[PDB]
Amino acid sequence: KASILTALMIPKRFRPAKDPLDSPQAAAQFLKDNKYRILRPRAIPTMVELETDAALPRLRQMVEDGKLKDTVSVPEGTTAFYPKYYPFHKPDHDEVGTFGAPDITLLKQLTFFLLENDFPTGPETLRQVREAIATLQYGSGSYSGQLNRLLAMKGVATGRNPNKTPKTVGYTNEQLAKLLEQTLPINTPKHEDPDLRWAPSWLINYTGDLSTDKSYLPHVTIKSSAGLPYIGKTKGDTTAEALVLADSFIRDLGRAATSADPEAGVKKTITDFWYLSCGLLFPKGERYTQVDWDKKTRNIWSAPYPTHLLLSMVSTPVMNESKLNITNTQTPSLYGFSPFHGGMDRIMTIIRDSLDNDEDLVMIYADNIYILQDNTWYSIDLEKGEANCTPQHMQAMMYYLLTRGWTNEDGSPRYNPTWATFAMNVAPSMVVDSSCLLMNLQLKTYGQGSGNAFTFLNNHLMSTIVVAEWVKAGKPNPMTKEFMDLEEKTGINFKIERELKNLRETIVEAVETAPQDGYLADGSDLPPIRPGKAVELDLLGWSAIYSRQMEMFVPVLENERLIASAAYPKGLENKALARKPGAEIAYQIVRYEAIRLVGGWNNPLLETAAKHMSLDKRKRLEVKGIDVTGFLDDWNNMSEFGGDLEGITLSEPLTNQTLVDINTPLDSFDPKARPQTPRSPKKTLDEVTTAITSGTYKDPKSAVWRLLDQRTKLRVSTLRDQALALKPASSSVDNWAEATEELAQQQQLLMKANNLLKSSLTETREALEKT
Ligand SMILES: [Cl-]
Ligand SMILES: [K+]
Repeated sequence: KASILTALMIPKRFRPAKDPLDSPQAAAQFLKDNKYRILRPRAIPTMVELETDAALPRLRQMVEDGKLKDTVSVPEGTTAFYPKYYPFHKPDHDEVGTFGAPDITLLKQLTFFLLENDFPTGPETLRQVREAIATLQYGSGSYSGQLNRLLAMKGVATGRNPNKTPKTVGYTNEQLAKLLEQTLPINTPKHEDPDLRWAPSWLINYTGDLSTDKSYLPHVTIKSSAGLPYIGKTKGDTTAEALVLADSFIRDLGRAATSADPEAGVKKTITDFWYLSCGLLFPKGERYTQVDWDKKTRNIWSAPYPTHLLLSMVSTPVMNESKLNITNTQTPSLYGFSPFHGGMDRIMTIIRDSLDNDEDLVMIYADNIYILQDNTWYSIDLEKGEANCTPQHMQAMMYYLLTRGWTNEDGSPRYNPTWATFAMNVAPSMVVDSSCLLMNLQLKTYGQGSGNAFTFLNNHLMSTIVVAEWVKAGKPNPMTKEFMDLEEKTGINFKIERELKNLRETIVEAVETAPQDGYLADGSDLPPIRPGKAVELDLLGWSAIYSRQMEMFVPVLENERLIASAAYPKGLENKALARKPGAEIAYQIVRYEAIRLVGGWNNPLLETAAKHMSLDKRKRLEVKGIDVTGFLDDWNNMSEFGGDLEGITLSEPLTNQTLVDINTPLDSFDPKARPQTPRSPKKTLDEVTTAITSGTYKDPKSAVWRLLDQRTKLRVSTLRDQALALKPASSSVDNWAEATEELAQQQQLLMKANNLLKSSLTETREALEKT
């Protein structure tokens, strides 16, 4: 019985608080009070329409064939205005909808299944999912979170442990390159890949003939932001404009560098294209802690499309040929590592051999360091990695790429003076210690912009410096003050994230507790009643579980990440796909299959609930006669785990065979059969460090490499003379090696003059910030 009034008419959803910093006035005051640098704002000319065939002559046929728009929009207007970037933050105080909704259906299903099943780990799984729903929130944070994040970046860069250039730490570019030959082994780009000698649009071959139509340019995310000067546009809306701007910037830089006044010309080009150094401060979508919603929002420094393209032309041809890591090469690098297809078992074999031989082990992946020492596994992360970066760290990376990557077999460069100018003299100051845009505020970026094309490379170099210093200090244990003292030594902040004790015993336990029943145990299509002990390496987010069926370790997503993903799944995040009938149900199937595939299969309660949900959806589709195989075959793009599990289809329900197939290695593994690094093959990181400590590798032997190192010390007014010193090697003239030797000697001699010594990175930053 209820009243007529009533008759007439699970954790609660998180509602973010009102954000007091959501206005330019309040945000600017907050930053001023916290002494965060706000730049004097710079203006961008309005857009002018130009004919595509005049601006991009190489693409005339594409315009004629109606495959490319006949006009391009470029910032050449008579009036210039200050740009404004207002990102959405969801959920927010006024809007708590489907975006960032926790999976309450899964929570109810986990509860129903726990009541029917006696899984000993079942109560803890339910408790963890409920706790993650109650304490976390998937979304794009807040203006307060973004602003507080900027303060933390400034604190890392300039606070307790101010940043140090590699030169202050005690490394020359050549010494760093010797370390990188070991920690980031690289191959040269393919001989058929064009050298760094051209305007980007010249790398497009279009005639209409499908058999030959090719682009030698890097691939791009079409739906991603164009960045400045095209706020609100995607890369798909602005590819022609990006080519025009990237061609103009490289062309103007090249002409200015060899002009009668290189300093005036180079500075003018940099000032005219200032916006190529300013990133849109995009709030990153993550599973944030509800109580810290306004205290921290991670940012993506959204690089201008032309800058992204020019930087990617230097890095991607090298990196595409350099998927060299500890599982296939004798290197600490984890670059290109996959724990699938036997990857985790190769890691476990290396770990087990190190433990058996009483050897220390180090692994590096960007801002992640892994140390095995004293029967303990340590996970060390750089503290807000990007904030530690100086333009000189990126310049050392450019030096490494141009000396070890962009080089011919005879030692001649695979670049001309224009590209050496962009790469060495300008590019590091475009994305490191430059600026970002939030609302109408042009803010200083402390360190490198997170998400720029060189993020991974720059972070990897910083971890390389920390590791080289660790080796130099006699490998102090990560839990000691001697290890923590490497922060001040390097100017790089870091923290011990994980300490996995009794490693040897943990591995024995993981093998012994491996279940006899279920997936990868006896190979049935059921989870184990009692999962075995995981080796919680958190190796790029992965733990290791022993398989009795396959007689190997296999990866499972680290528990906390698995629970967070189950509690707050990412939605479809594609309005076009979402409007197609069956895309939502297909995405729901994908979400439940992917959570099982990454590790849910080994969590009995989670596997039971997720299997039931995906089977129920498939059954409904079958009865209804609705075919979604198209979406299920091309599932990768609709899943946060899509990049992790390539080459598999979700059109058939997950079985033991799916788990066998994803873990199947192409080849057997022998760690002793791994090739040595392409450069200094016989040398180890320890031998290189010993050589450096003694004063070796200060200068490269190659005159071409000496010119490139001198390029990092000489002021911009010397660019025309530096171009003349490089022209013989760059043109591969007869006797270029002897000619380069004489020119590098003449240049080293003239460098005695201190008035010629100024970082072009400082000159670039000064020209970018000019008002
Ligand atoms: Cl940031
Ligand atoms: K620092």
